[PDB]
Amino acid sequence: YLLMWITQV
Amino acid sequence: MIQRTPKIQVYSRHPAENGKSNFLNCYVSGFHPSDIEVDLLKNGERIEKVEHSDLSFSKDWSFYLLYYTEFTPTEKDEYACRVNHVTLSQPKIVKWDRDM
Amino acid sequence: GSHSMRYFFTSVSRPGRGEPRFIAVGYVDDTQFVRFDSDAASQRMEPRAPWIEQEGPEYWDGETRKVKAHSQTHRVDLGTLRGYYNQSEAGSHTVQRMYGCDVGSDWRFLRGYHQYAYDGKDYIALKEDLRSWTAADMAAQTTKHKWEAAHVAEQLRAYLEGTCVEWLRRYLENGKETLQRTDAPKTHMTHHAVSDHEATLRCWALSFYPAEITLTWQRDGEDQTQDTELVETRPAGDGTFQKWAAVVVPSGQEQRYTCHVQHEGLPKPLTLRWEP
Ligand SMILES: [Cl-]
Ligand SMILES: [Cl-]
Repeated sequence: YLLMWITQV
Repeated sequence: MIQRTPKIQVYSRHPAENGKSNFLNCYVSGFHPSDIEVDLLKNGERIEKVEHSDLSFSKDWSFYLLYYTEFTPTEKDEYACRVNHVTLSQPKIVKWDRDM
Repeated sequence: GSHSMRYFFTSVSRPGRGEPRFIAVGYVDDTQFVRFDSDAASQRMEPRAPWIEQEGPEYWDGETRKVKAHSQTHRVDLGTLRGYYNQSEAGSHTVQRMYGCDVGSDWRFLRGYHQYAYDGKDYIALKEDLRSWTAADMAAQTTKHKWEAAHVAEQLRAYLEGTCVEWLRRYLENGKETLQRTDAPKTHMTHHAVSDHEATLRCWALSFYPAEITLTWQRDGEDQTQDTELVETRPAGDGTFQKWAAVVVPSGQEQRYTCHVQHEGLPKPLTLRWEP
């Protein structure tokens, strides 16, 4: 179940 | 930009038996970058409808892929795996050894 | 045993060729269960394990959207990373990312991780405590400082302890038939005369799951990791794994050597002796 989001590097 | 040369193992899914349907495997691993040409050869000729795994990597970030095709080994047909990669000066050809 | 869930992400920039290549693969233990490839035609997260096909439309729409937000962030990062390192905006680069959770025998959160690499080298990684980061260089530090200010590890930690662990367990119950199985290795040995004074013994392990296995050789009962050849464990392609260990021996001493197979699916370690 993926992350609802990932924060840009 | 690390660059790792791909290891290559060529094998069948099940133990080889002549005239029984099986799957030919090329397993290329330990490489980087991910761009890599892999063809399975029957008597030198590229097999056309060859499927392969999704790209994935290991603890050290190096890439791996499983190429595979359905096939019937007979005692006359010689099979091999041809890999080309930016680390390789020239295509590497690994022959299939069944009865190892 | 303890179980794990893991997602792998690779995005490769392709200047001149077109928009970056994005690939995602989802694992529970050693079984793949989903995937997404930007170059594929579905544009969906796709099931690659029977047990995940159970899941309803609410699920696939959810996963599909999230993997695309994942892809889009990487679209941006390729740009930002290139900028950080002042790199000729014309060259193919690679970002890889892997994250996930482990649980114990009790199926309770055990471990959490999140790892990020740029061009094959470590970039940034959540540390074992799930509160702070290890940054590999000055670029990574910039990301660290940014991520620290905005309390990112906190959000991640929430997920790795919570959702990750909860859905892992969901996948294990639902996929109980297969994920929780062990396929004991099918073993046999082969003999190969190489000279008049030298023969190659090979120990074979096929059809076993999970990939974790140990094959070692022993002369008269004493280990010989010094003189053998292990091959990297490899996929059969049908969900199972294979491996062989080889040792070259003097003619007439084959009976002294034994292969010792150890695998979660076996009751007690297998000894295979050269009994005539
Ligand atoms: Cl054929
Ligand atoms: Cl491709």
